[PDB]
Amino acid sequence: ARQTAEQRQNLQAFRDYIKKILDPTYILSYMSSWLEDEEVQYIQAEKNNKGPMEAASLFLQYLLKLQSEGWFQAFLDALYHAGYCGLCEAIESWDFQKIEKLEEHRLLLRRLEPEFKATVDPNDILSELSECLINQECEEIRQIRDTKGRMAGAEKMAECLIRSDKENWPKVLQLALEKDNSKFSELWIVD
Amino acid sequence: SSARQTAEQRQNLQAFRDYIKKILDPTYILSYMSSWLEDEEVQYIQAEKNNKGPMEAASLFLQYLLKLQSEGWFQAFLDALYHAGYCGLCEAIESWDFQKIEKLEEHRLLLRRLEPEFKATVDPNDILSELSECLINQECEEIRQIRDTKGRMAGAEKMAECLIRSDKENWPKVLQLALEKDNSKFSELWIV
Amino acid sequence: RQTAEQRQNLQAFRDYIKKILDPTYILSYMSSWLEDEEVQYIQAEKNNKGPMEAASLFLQYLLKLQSEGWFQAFLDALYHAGYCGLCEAIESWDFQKIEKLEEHRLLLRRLEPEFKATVDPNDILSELSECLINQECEEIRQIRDTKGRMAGAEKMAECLIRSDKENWPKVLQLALEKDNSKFSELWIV
Amino acid sequence: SARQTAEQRQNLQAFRDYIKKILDPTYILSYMSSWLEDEEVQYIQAEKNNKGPMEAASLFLQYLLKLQSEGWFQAFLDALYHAGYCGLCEAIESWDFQKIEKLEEHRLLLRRLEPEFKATVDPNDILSELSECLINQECEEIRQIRDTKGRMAGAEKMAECLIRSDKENWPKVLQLALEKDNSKFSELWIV
Ligand SMILES: [Cl-]
Ligand SMILES: [Cl-]
Ligand SMILES: [Cl-]
Repeated sequence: ARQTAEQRQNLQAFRDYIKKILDPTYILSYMSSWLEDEEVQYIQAEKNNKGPMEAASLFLQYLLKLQSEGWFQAFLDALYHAGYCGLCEAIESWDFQKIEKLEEHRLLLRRLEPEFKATVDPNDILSELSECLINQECEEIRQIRDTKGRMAGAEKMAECLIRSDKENWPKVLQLALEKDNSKFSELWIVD
Repeated sequence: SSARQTAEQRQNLQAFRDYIKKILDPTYILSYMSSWLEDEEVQYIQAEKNNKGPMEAASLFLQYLLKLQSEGWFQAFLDALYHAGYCGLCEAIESWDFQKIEKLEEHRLLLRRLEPEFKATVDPNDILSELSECLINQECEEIRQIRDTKGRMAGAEKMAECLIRSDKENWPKVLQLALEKDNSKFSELWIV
Repeated sequence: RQTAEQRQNLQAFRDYIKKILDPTYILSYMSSWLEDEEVQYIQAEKNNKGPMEAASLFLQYLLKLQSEGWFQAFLDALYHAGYCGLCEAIESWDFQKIEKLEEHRLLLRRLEPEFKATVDPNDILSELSECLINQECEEIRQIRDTKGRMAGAEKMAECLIRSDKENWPKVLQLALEKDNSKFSELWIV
Repeated sequence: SARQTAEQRQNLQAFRDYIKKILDPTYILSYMSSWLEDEEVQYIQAEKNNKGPMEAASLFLQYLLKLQSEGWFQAFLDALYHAGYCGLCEAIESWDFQKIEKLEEHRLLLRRLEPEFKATVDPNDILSELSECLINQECEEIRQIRDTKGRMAGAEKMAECLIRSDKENWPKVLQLALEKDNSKFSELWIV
């Protein structure tokens, strides 16, 4: 049970990468047997009241105090089956290089988000990008597009890509933008 | 509501505290809370629901309820539960018999564990109408709002969480029947 | 004086009101009595939780007002929005006509699946318009025209269940019979 | 310089009530996401969804008044302008809200007439004539509501956006559009 101590120290070290990717509300269905119903609802309420990142921070607070045998592997499995293969792979090997290399394109898309909202319609490329987002994120993007309009939906799409753990989502996005012939492709340089 | 009757009413509430806090959202009996509780205590209970969730709000509501002394607080509580829709929970408290609510535990755990498969194969728009009498009236309304603002998986998860907290003795069977009408991949996983 | 008495009756009957009233339909009449934040909080509650939770929040605010004439503004707003039945009940504090509808609220709740399968709102919406708020009829038509018959049929069923019109069950029977629909055989009043 | 920061904070605090009646911060967050913490950005978005624009703007100002990085104020002005808040930008930049105060009379009149507006105006008829007075994303949300919930729902959303418009002449543009459509509401809206 020194492995656990080493596992706890590393999570705190990499909490800034984790909270930038993980929306814990998406992996609570795979971890419900490890958390109290009250803890599940507190994490869910924190997401609705403050956002994904603070919800992830609270989820880690609970995660770092668990003691049952195998709590860490349960987290890895929950991440994987929810769709966080990239984040799961990074945590399992404590190597965030593939996620660090994405920082440049996280900064670029966030800086260019106004042009993104002005020139991209999520209804045109969401299917091509469904391998870079959690299935529920794609569902929320379509509902927002259907209730609030194109610009509102495009912003949700941009925010979801920024938190994607797929090492090549910038290239996936470039290909989708070119297939639809979008003014934004001229602003998106991958290779 | 003498001294020997409050003690029995208090003893009964604590005896079933885990059954109550797993079913009751005190936000739904707010007209009872405001006429029997201090206004400040009501707002703390409301803050607890918004900030922590229904279960923590129910736990806090019970703390206040167990300290009341006013005449008729217990029977008023039962009356509130019934008119809110908590017929099963109200019927259980009056007769100290939670057998019908205990038989549901088997299906509460099953749906909780199978929640990923539920969200993946079920659309509340297909079964919400069939399941209305198993949920509180406000729960049906929030399920549709979530379904329309966040999508199918989000609405399905809220529905599953509301079924888990249902006190209707036969909601597992009603759910199975609705699932069969649509011929859904989840029916093979839901045995009653 | 009468404010204090009117305040006490609202709390007594709040649960009947929030079963009928969607405050989103009377906020255009009441914005001068509520802070802008309170108006928008009620609107967000409607979008996030539904009419009933929005009505509960509106009543909490309404029960703390003190300005002169807030109650009379509420009655008039109910009328101009279309809540004639609910307005008539509040003026006399007699909810017998709305209580008597509970039997048919439960029946239409039971039969909503059969309703969605056999009823087209485009056929009876006009006959039932005086049982619904005008804005509800518009949303039923938008749903019917964008999402299909069942979606509009479900929206209609949910709106009738919340109707304060004392004779909407009989109006529904007659309209369904006028069109000769398979659901009329299950709807007898 | 700290002097300019200090003076800019006092003036923002001085006008916080004019700002929070016009500014929906969700519309200028894409231009300022680089100046706020990810947590602060998402909390502002949750506040909009949970409480509305005014509470979101009030929360946004609390964060704005604690910034210290070089150029945060000019970034705020740039975000406002390019989002479409030219009038509010002109008012904040020059500390003159005369044009926005002069609108108070017509904000009150339209709000009072909101029932008559919803009953006689269809956004499909005047939205194009009025798009100059509204944020581009507001026009998209008006059409989505108009197309999913109907005319009265869209008409009320339209009035709410006009009420928060920072264009000094939106009352006159509305009158002209209502006359072009020959609308029952024109008899109630002059000047
Ligand atoms: Cl209430
Ligand atoms: Cl536009
Ligand atoms: Cl002009």
